[PDB]
Amino acid sequence: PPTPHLDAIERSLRDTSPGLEGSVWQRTDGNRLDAPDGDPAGWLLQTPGCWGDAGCKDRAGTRRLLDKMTRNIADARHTVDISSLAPFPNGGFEDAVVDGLKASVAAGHSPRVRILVGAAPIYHLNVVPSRYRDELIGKLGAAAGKVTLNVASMTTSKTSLSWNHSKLLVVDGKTAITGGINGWKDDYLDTAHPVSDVDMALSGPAARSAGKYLDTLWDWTCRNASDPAKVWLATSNGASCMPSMEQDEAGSAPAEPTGDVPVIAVGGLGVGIKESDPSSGYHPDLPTAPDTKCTVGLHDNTNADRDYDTVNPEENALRSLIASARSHVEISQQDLNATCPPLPRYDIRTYDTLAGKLAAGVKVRIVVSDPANRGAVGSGGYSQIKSLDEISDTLRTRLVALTGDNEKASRALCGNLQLASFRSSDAAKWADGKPYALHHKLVSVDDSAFYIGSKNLYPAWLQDFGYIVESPAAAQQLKTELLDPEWKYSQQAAATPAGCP
Repeated sequence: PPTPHLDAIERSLRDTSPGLEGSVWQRTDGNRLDAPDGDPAGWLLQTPGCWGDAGCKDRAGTRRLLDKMTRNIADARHTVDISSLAPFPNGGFEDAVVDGLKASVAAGHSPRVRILVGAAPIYHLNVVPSRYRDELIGKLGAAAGKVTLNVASMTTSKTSLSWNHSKLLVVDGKTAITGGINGWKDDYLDTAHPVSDVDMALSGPAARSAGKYLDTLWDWTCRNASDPAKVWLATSNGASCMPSMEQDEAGSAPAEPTGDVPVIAVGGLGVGIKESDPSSGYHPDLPTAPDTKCTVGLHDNTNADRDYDTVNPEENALRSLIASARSHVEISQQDLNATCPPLPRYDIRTYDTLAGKLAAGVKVRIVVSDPANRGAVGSGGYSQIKSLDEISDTLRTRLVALTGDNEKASRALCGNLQLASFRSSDAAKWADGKPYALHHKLVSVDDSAFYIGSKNLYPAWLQDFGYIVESPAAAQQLKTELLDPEWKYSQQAAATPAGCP
């Protein structure tokens, strides 16, 4: 069955980073979207999943998420590989890990466990790796002597603002859960104003791809533990740091197919792990478009650095996913624009690809976190814009640059764009008066191909990871479960860009 969206994306990754095929990106067949029996859309792990209700009484999404995480871990025989953005998983996120690990030990296993979080240079960790190690050992009680732990927090570049941001849970290199969800109880669980977010669950060869990606990060992390400014590392009971846990677990038993879903696994190494793919022939025309609102102080890796692309194929994967849309594109993000300075405010090539689609009559929908959510990351900050015009004005600019004339630019912008801030009910905010925070990193195209993972469309130079799936049947579920309901409530917060009918 054909895959015209994946083929275009694959063409662009082999051109961008051929040397990273098999570790930072990889196409595979034979995957399964891992739904529980009698819950066919249950691969889609949305949270809170309480559409239509400003009081959010029944969080069926959250419940399904925590359950799936517990069960995947409960099935572990050898390896459990976790990555996130610091702080370390707490609350129910942490209980899911501890309970799943106790179940695994009770079935007679001795699992190896790696937990990796990235930390911003400015971010003071309350619970450091050794304390988090000891906490887990304590909750594990007697199970503990059977579990080998590597726990690490890491920053790859203080100067270039790079650290881990991927959110992965890989068990035995065969199941994988990823998406936008950090394991932060106050934002997601214990609150009357829960963050809305989505992960997906999968099994199959694409989970081994995720393991390879985590191995790459752990190779760097184990080596750089000689620099405590970069890596804090705690292991259990004399255990070595385990750079290649996933490779060691895969041995060579070519991954078994579990279904019929084709997938591209695609991540990025941010700054400070590898400078380029020396193997790569990539040589793009970079755009040249100053921003009127903001002039960046830092060297701009998003807009103006060839080598950065070659070690961050996810950037091109996303640009060319959007470029492959023939009919419509839906984007659901925290932000399309970044805080400038220190970062560039937007990705020029992404805005151009969008402008190009607008011009060609492709329907584009952008839904972002409500600007009311502006604030510090990790402390309720879920917006980086003051107004939605910051998105529609940039698009106008690029449309004008692209079409030459300001009238055509207006046809395309007013006829083909839906732009709105997110809501999940008829209320404008949560029943407790807090605005809806959106943390999706989702892009869907033509009701066939979609991306879920941890990579934001706004400029950021982090280690990230995600999956692009091509399957009409899956897209249809995504449409029904998430995108249609999102639009039903968010259309009431639709923006009319300046200059439109």
